Formats: sequence, structure tokens, C-alpha cells
Amino acid sequence: RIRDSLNRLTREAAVLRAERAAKKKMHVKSQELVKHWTNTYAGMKEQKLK
Amino acid sequence: MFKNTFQSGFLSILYSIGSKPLQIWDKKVRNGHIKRITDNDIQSLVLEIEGTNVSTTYITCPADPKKTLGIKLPFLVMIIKNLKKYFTFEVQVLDDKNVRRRFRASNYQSTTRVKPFICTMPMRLDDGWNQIQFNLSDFTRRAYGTNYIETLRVQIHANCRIRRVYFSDRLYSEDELPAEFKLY
Amino acid sequence: MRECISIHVGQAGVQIGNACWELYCLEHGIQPDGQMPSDSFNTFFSETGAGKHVPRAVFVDLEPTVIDEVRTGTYRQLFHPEQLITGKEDAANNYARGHYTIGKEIIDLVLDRIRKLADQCTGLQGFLVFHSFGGGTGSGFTSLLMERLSVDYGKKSKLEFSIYPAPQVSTAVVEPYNSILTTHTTLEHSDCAFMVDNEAIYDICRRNLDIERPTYTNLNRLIGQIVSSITASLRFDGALNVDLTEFQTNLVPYPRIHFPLATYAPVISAEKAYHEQLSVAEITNACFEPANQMVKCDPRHGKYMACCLLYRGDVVPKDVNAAIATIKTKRTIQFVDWCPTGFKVGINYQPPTVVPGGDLAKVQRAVCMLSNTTAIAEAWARLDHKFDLMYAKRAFVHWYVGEGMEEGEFSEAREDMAALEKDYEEVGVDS
Amino acid sequence: KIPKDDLDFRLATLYNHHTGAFKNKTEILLHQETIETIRHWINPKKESIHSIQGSIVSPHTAATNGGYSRKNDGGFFST
Amino acid sequence: ELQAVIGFNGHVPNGLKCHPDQEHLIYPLGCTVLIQAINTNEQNFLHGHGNNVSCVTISKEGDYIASGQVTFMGFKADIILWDFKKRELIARLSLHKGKIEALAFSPNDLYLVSLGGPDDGSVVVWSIAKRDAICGSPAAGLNVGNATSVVFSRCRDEMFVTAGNGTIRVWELDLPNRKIWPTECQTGQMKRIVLSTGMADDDSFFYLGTTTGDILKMNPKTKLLADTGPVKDKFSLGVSALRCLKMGGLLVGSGAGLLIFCKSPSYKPIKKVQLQGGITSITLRGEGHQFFVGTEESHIYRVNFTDFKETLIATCHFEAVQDIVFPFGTAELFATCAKKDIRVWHTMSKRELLRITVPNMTCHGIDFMRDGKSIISAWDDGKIRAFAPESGRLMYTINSAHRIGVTAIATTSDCKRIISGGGEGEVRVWQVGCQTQKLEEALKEHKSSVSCIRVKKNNEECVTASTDGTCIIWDLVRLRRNQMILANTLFQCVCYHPEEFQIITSGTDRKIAYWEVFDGSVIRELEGSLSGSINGMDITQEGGHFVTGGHDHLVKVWDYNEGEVTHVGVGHSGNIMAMRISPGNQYIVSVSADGAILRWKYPFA
Repeated sequence: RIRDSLNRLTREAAVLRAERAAKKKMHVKSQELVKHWTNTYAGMKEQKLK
Repeated sequence: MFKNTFQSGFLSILYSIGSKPLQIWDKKVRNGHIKRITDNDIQSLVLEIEGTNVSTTYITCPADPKKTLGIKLPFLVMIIKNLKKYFTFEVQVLDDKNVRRRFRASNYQSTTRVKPFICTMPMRLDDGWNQIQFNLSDFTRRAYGTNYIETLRVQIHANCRIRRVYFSDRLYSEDELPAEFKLY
Repeated sequence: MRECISIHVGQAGVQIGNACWELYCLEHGIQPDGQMPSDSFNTFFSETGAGKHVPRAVFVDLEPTVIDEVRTGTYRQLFHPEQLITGKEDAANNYARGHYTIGKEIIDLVLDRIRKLADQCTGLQGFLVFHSFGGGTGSGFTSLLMERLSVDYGKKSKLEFSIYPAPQVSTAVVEPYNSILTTHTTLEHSDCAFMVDNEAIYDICRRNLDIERPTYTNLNRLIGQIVSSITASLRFDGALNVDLTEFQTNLVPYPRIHFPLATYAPVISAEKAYHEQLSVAEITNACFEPANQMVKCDPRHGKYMACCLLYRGDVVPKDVNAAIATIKTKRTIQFVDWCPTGFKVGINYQPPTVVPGGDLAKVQRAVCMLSNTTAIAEAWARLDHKFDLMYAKRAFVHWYVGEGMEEGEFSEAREDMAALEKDYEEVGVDS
Repeated sequence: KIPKDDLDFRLATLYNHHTGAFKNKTEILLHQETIETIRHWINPKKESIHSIQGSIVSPHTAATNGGYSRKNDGGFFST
Repeated sequence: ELQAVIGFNGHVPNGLKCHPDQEHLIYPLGCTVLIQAINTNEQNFLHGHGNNVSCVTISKEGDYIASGQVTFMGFKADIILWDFKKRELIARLSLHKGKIEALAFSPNDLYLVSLGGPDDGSVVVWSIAKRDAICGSPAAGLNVGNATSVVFSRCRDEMFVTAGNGTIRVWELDLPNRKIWPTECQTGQMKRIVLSTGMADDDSFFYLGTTTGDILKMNPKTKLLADTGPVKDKFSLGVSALRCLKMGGLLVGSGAGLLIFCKSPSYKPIKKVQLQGGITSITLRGEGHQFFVGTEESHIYRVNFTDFKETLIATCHFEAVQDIVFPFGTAELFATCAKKDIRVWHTMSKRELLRITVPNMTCHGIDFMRDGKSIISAWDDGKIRAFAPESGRLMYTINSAHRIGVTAIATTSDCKRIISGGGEGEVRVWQVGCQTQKLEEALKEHKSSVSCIRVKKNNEECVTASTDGTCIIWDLVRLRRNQMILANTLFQCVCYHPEEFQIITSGTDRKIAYWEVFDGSVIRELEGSLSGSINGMDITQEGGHFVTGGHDHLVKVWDYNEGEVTHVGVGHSGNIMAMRISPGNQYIVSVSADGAILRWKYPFA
């Protein structure tokens, strides 16, 4: 416990960094699925502009 | 039963006025009958056992053959009238030697035989209604040497009218007796 | 090992104790049949070698209708089958049925069970009776009881958590007859008397807590929590421990001013606990408001004469001293010359427990207080006016002279309350 | 099982000496080896609807209240 | 495709009537009729009536069937004449008030008779040549009471209205005056509550079964009482079901579940069989030697007339059903819970394997464990129970869980935690153990009821579908809230997407809505059928199929990403409330509220 006490702050920072990265990556992959969907309002506006 | 019960001054079994008087007594009818009919003198209901045979028709207060009622009270008191037909009643006791003795009082004897287990004895009733007060704690002090601890079963055979079979801690007088335990 | 005996006489007593005796089962690990799964239980429950724990309480009612809810409900394996003394016919708002001819039958049985329980406790510390002023059996059976119990045992302490009739609302007609007669008993053969009422617990049940339609199963749980706070130091550990004479000597100055109020401080919902900070300084200050009296009076128009407290939970006494100094500084709270301290504190090291289905949150800090105040004489004035306005035309007195009670004891308890109301102001005046 | 003649004549004789009268030897000694859906569960305590204790539900469908009871001195009263 | 009809309605009298070709059995259901063959060929649920069918009458030849129904106060109620060859709604005959209590046919097929009204009681006579009424009259004795049932003669002209509380009235019908004439059968001192009726073959005597238990024989010619009933063991409850034979041996049945053979001079039980539940229908095959019994608890009994041996052939629930759940890994078992009852089924051969009763309270939700150890259920008595899988043993109960009945219940995958929500809104968590079970913390976000609780594949988060307008996602490892869905729908079903990208909501407002897992941000709304509602969603293991079931009869297969609908919802319009797919992706199973559990095959989406 005392040997690993010297690095207590780095794991605390690493967990926040990992959770923020995973959340934002989930947002981006769901945006990929949303942009591949076809019955959206703005996508229908783009097809009507076409 | 009756171990945890307080067992104070007057403890009662088998009131004739009840929704179920004979709920704890086990009855064995054999050339006889049991009912609940009105006496024409005290003018309230009594029980009724009859039969040609004295010995086979009876009711016994512990229904379970193994079980016994533990009553520490000295005197057993009944309210039974005289009918000029044969009639018996029996108890057991327990004494300080941890033995179970007997005391039968039947209508048709003249010899009391002091004996190890069964001390048969006579009685003589009066002409009308009467109550019987039994004096247990001198019968087992005189006939048997021992003293009184318990009274374990009671059993009454043929040809009587039954109402109010109750235990006592002493001999009460008629004025000292309460309103319900009187006769009339 | 520091035991108590708690009797519940009447209907209201038995129905409060029905809500008292699972809070004790939930403070400890005692599940309802009597088998703890995994001796701070000692004051309330005896233990029996098959694992089975049995209560120390007697339940009496002269009618069998309410005890037969318990006898086949959820708590039938818990109680001993002679802690439950029953009858056939009630007393029916008459004091004479209960204290006289028909009520002299079960008193030998209730005294046998008091003797048979009190003869097995190693250390005996006193009595907690729960009897209703409003009853016909709950106020006559207990007056038949206490006059014989105090001849038998004598010096041990008597505390009664009784139900005072509210000043406006009331649910019977001969309450001014049945209230006045039992205070010929409780002045001489009793040593404390904590009263509560029913309208103010509805008040404090709807304003501090979002309950529409409040009932008796809401009254009886708070009055069970009050007694579990007063019986905390005999069962637990902490900084200052107050025992069942260490407050009941503090609380009775004169031998006829022994009528103190009670107040429980944290009463709040499950939602709005997050928004109040719930500090020692604010829940000490909640005790001294006029809104938070379980008994309907204003203490401001009177004077607190002597007080007490019963803390619990995560307190440290610097906060309590800083609270008490502010309470002494304030001027909503007025005192008398003959008690310049006017305080008494116990502590404990245990939080409140949350019975499931109760509408209270898991607060940590908890306060009770128990006040000898002279402003209960106003409520006794309001029930004082009710008596002679019915004895003037001699109403209902045949129902009392029928079941063995003479007429003159109405005048005797009249002048008894007259002397008591003479005593409160004569000991509340300054010198 | 049998270890001798005594336990042969008494281990399984099946001959009451009291009741069997005027018998024979072979009728004395006779052992017994000569002679030879939809399933369901029922709750024990028949409960009652009327004797339940969880709450007293409002007469008005107080999700969208029908006769407005506010909390005394401002705000929602129910749930 | 459509297969495996399960349910039954045997709650109203004489619902079961075999048509005189003795092959197909018709019987009602919650809002329709059903015809079953010997091969269980469900045939032509005949559509209509707008509301619950209650009474069935069949033409003697075997070509027409007519069934009434029940509506609101001051609304009409329509007899419908159907066919038995091309199952076509011929005639809608809608002329009564409130509801229709009884219908009957004439032996020459021209005439039908109808009794209607709990309060506005009247009898009307319909002709089949033109779908109209001939004449009618109040069929209830003023200064007597009301009436229940009617039957024609075999004189094709006189018909009997039967005592509801003691009115027994013969009417004679004459065409040229277009009239029915009331005479009353005077009885000496008897006033019974008559509750069933049948007629002999030669019109000589007709029999009435009463509530007091004694069988009354009548004479329709004398217009007087003909014969009294049994003394010394009158039947226990009311006599509910009386049938005749070609000879003079009447078949009586009493609502305490007793069947007795009976004859006219001495009403003595020559052949008695005690059955399951109260009998309310007897129907006899025209061959004579086999017949059928319909019971109040929905059991159909094929019983041989010779030697009186029975054989149950159809069983189901008898109130509104809710909340099926498959076991994980097994597609062959069902659990179905309803008022007072829980049943464990089969899937393929539709046998019932076990049944567990709470006496008279109400169930709300059922769930399995993640293993096969226990089945938890949530009941309306303020209690949460859990039961042994076989033999129905009660492992545990929880005494005072919520303030109102516990509604939704959920299982954690490590078999340690059970999540409950009920009508109070105090969301509670239960840690189980071998010895005891305890509560940790009460989460009281909500202001209204709780519909469903569904937890993540690896427990970490959950979601509480609720009828407040808010669906919360909670976390498990700490007890606090992450995110709220605030929306304009009284929610019924909230489901996770496989791979946990998004969560989908439904309800009353008919907007199937996909939702972003963060911020509660709405994506899109795809509408329901038309002006119904929706209560049950389903996604398979993969996450491309999407099953939706609701308040009309429509179950809908959907594509996930785009809105593609596939209707096979032609089944029952009793309000479908839950629906699950088998774990083998083979069957889709829906529970219709009026008791009917139906499974279809799996389509590829």
C-alpha cells in the first residue's frame, strides 16, 4: 500500500480521462449512425434541395 | 393442560350453560344417551346421561388418553341430583412418592377397601338436589400415608344430571360462595 | 440488566404498542418470530434457550376485539400467550364499569403477570404505562391498577405516555366526566405523566410532511419513536447517559407539578431532507417553536419551568453548548427564578432507525425534549370549563351511580382539580 | 437374515397365538415372502383486499388532479 | 402467419355450443367468436360487436349463429347474424338499450328472439327473411322483479321468459295481428330465483334450475306449476347449468362444481362427478353419447356420457392478464401472471405445467431470476413475493414494501439484487441473501406510478419507465441519478438497444421514440397505427428486429433503423399489454388482456 501510495494522483486523473474519452466516442459513433439514417428532417431538406 | 393457568380460588370445568360444555371431555356412549334438557326444579338446563349399564357409558375430562389435567386445588365440587338409580364417579391423584392413586365413590357398596391403587368407597345422597364436596387432601393423608400434589383425571358414569363441575381451594359456606356457584 | 415494564391498558394503549413493538424489533436484529439471525436488547426483550426472544409488556382489554387483531396478525409468534389478557364486554366510556364492579375481575390476572415478569428481571427500574384518558377501560382499569401496584412495589418510578383529549375536536360525549375522575388517582399514586394529543400530530403530520389523509397508524409511529428516544440510554452507549431516575428527579420540582410535555425535533419527509442542512443548532431551535408542540398550547404565554433533552446520533457537545447558550439568550422562552439552570442533556452514539413504510428519512442527529411548563394549565382550564356545564343539570350521572359509584366523588375530583389549578399559578408566580 | 431355528419360528411366524385356533405346523410357520397431470400450490392464509395497509389512494386521479387540493400554504399536496 | 390460440371465455353462461355437424366448437372470447376444429384450425375470428360479446345462440339446422354484446349506458347493442359456410356478417340488428341479456332461435329457422336490458327490460322478435323486428313487449313483471333468459318452443310460435327474481311468463305469437301475448305461470307458495332453463323434446315439460338449489319441472300447457324439487340434499350453490336428453334424463350442474345425473320423479344423483370450478354451460353433441361442459374458471371438459369420465381440453386465465416473461436460454416455457394467479406453461404443445394461487389479491409483475432458482413477482397487497420454480413453494415474502401495490420488478444478472417500483414512487432496492433480505436506499424521484424497470446487460445502470412523463436512468454502484427523459407521453414500454447505444419509449400518445442515451435528447418519432395506444416493445438479441404491440388488435414487426412496418395484427382487439420474442428467435408471444396468449412465427426484418 505504501509503495503504491506515491502514484495516487495519476490514477485519479487517468480514470477521469478514460471516462470522458469513452463518453465522447459513444457520442461520435451514434452520430455516425444518425448521419447514415435517411428519414431525418435535415436529410429530407438536403434531398429536397437536391 | 392447566399448567400455565393461574389456578386461583374457584376453578371450573363443564358449566351446563354453554355453547359447548363437553368440548374437552371425551364421551363414550354404550346403551345410553347424552343431551341437554331443562330440569323442572331449578328451571335451567342440565346435562343428562343415562343407560341400563353403569359401567360402559361415561365422559372423561382429559379427552386425550395420554394427557392429564394438572390441578393443584384441594377440593373437587360437583352439582349432581339424586335419582334413586346407580351412579359412580372417579378421580386419580398424584402423591409425593410420584405415584398415581384412585378414589371411586359408588352408590352400591358398604365396604371401603384400603388397597394400593384403588380405594373403593361408598356414598349416600340425600332426597333432592345436592352438591358434593370431596376433601381430597385428607383422603390421601389418611388412607395412604402420603400428602396431596395433583389430581389428574375425572370420569363420571351413568344416571345423573350434571351442571357446574368445579374445583375449590377450601370449603366455602353458602353465604361466602359467590352468586353463580350457588344452586338456586 | 437495566430492565423496564411497559403495560398497555385500553384500546389506544394496545394500538400504540402495536406500533411500538416493531421499532424495537428493527433497532436490534429481532425478526418477528423471535429469532435474531446473526446484550443491548436486554431492557425490552428476555431471551429463551431455543433462540426465542420474548417481550416485556402486558396487554389488557376488557373486550376481545382489538387483542384478537394482534393474536392472528403479524406479531402472534412474538408475544407470550399470557401477555395477552382478554375479556368479553368492554366498559363503554364509563369509568365505573372499569374501576368498579365489572372491572375487578381481570385485575388479579394483570397483577399475576406483572409479578411473574418482575420476579425474573435482574435489575428493575420502573414502569411505562400507555393508557388513554379518552377510554372507558383505558382510564378506569389503570386507576384500579396503580392504586394496588404502588401498594405492592412502592418506590419505583411510574411514567405514563397518555393521550390528552384535544381542545376543539373530540370523539366521545362523557370525556369531561372520565377525564376528571382519574386525576384523583394520578396525583397521589403516580410520579410522571407525559400527555400527547391527536389534533396536533395531524397538524405536524400534514405541514412538515406531505401526507394527505393522516390516521392512527401515523400517530402511533411517532409516539413510538418518542419512547424509543427516551429509552435510549438504558440500551446504548454515549457521552452523557441519563437513567430512569436521572431525569425523573430532574423533572418533578414539587409533588403536584409533575405534568410535562414532549417534543421530537427532526420530523421531515424523504424529499426535502436534501435541502435542509440539518445541524445541531437548527434542530435544537426547532424544539422551541410554538408550531412544534404535540400538545395544543402556546408555551410562550406561559413559562417553561424545568426542561430536559434526550439527544442521539452524531453530535459532539460543543455544538449543544453553543445551542443552549443561544436558547438562554433568546426571549421567546421565559423562565422562573427557582430554576436558573433549566437544562439537562443526555447523549447517545446511535442514529435513528427507519422502519420500512414509514414516511421519515434517515436523519442522523435526533433530539427529544420533555418540558415541565405551567402553560398546560390553559388546556386544563379549557377542559375545566366543560365539567360543571354538565354537572349543573346532573346529566349522565345515572350511568355512573348504576355501576357502583357515588355522586359526591364528582365534587371531590372537582375540588381536586381546583386545588391543582390553584397550585400551578401559585408556583409560577415570581417572588 | 435368520441365524437359527428360534428366529426362524419367530422372526416371521405371522401366527397370533391368541387368535389362531386349532392350527397345524405348516400353518404356524409362514413368513411373508411366501405370500409375496397438472400440479399446483395454494397459499395458506386467504388474504383480504380490504385489510391492506400501504396507503389511501386519492379519489381524484392526482397525476392530473381533479379537485385541486394544494398543500396548505402553497405548493403540491399529493405524492 | 397465425397459430396457437390459447385462451377461452367461459365466464358467461352457455358460451360453448357445438354446431349440429358435431365437428367444430364455437366459443366466445373477449370481443369476438372463435371456431376450433378437431385439428385446432383456428378459423375466422368473426370480427365486430365494438365491445364484449356476452351471449350466443345457434340456428338448429347449423347455418346461422347470433351473438349479442354490451356497451355503455344509453347505447345500442348489436346482434350479428353470421354464417357457418362463408363467415360473413350478414345482418347487424341493433335495437335495444344498454346491453343484450339473451338470444334464442326457433326450430324452423325463420325466427329469433331477444331479451335485453338490466333496467329497460324488453323482449323483441326478429325475422330472418328480412332483418327486422316483428314485435316486442316488456318481458318483466311489474311488482315482481326482472328476467334473465328466453327459449322458444317446438310449436314455432310460443316462447318463454324466465324468472330473474320470480317472474315466469309464457308468450304466444301470432303473425296476422303481429303480436305476442303474455300469460303468467302461477305458482302456489314458491318464489325462487331461477337461474337456468332447458326444454324437453316433445314440448311436454321444460325445466328451471333455481338459486335455492331445487329443480323445477314445468307444464307450458296448463300454465301452472308442475313439479317441485328435491328435499334432503338440494344442491349446494345455485343450479347453474341444466341440459336435456332425447329421453327424460336431465343433466344438472351447480355453480360449486358438481355434476349430477337426474330424473323427474326423484331428483337423485345416479351418476355424480365433482368438477373444477363452477359449471355454467352444458352442450350436448347431436350423436348423444359425448358432451361438453364449460366452467366459470375457463376449463372445457370433454366428458363421456357413458361412465362419466372427464378430460380437460382447454385452460386459461379468467381476468385481465399481464406480463409474460421467457426464461433466458429456453424458448419452451412461459410464465403468465394475473389476478390471484400465476401459471407456468409450455410453449409448443400448450400444456399447463403448474399454477400458484394467492387467494384474492392482484398480481402486477412477474420476473425470473438470471438462473433458474426462483421467480419473483410483485402484487397489489403491498407485497413482493418470490416462489420456487417447481412445486410452488414460497421461498420468501416482503412485508411492507411500498405504500401502494408494487407494480414493476427487475432482476440483476448477478442474482443478488431486485429492483422494485410501485404506485407510490418510492423506488426501492433489495439485497437478497441466503438468510435474510434487506433494503438499502429509497430513491424518490417520481411523482406518479411506475410501469417497467429494465437494467443494463452488465449491471451498472437501469431505467424506470413511468406514467409521470419522466423516465429516469439510475446508476447501480452508487444510488443517485444520471439523466432524465422528460416527454409528452404516459410511458408504457422503454427498451434498451442491443449494444446499448439508445433507448426507446412508447405509450399512450402513440409516438415510438428513439432517444439518445445522453442528455435525453430526442431523435425521431414514428407513429402508432391510428388512434389506439401501445404498451409493449421488444428487440431481439442482434438489434435489427423491433416488435410493437398495443391497444388495438395490431402487433407490428418493425425494422430498427428505418420505419418499416409489417402487420400481422389481425388477432384479438382485447388490449394487448406485453409481448416478448423467444430467445431462439422463433416465436413472438403476446398477451391480450382478455385472456389470450398468442404466438406467431418469426419474420426476418
